[PDB]
Amino acid sequence: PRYQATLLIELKKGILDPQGRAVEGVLKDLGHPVEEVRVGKVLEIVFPAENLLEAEEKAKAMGALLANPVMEVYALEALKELP
Amino acid sequence: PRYQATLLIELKKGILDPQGRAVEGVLKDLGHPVEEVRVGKVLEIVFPAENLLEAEEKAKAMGALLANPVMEVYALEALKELP
Repeated sequence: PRYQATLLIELKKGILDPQGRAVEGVLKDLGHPVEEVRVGKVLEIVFPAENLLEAEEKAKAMGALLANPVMEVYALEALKELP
Repeated sequence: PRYQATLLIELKKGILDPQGRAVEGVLKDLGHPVEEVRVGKVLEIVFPAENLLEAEEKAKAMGALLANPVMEVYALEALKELP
């Protein structure tokens, strides 16, 4: 079957986030008070797998390839079988 | 109280995603052939609101404010109240 994995690659605590600091400014300029904005990457990956167990394994494996050890962590935010 | 919204901002289908195309290629080169990769941004936003309903409303308002109306779409992936 075909699966779609939603992976989030986000910055670890303490790692600087200039992109986020900028969005904060943008929202603040638009009357939208914000305490913090952390910008990460989201990857929607569509791929085949024999079953859900392999889907999850391949999903997490790819997530590991995407995250920088020092700066980031990955999370499999969602995983669904495509109709 | 305080809330954290997980907002995904991705390109509408039909919009060319060069980064996503580059990733598909590399995954292929690395032995992880996939069908498609779409690269977007994830924003973890900590902000204040009167209640959960108003927080949900504010979350979607920020997505609408930050996403390109013609080329992107936003999605409130999650929303939780914080201490």
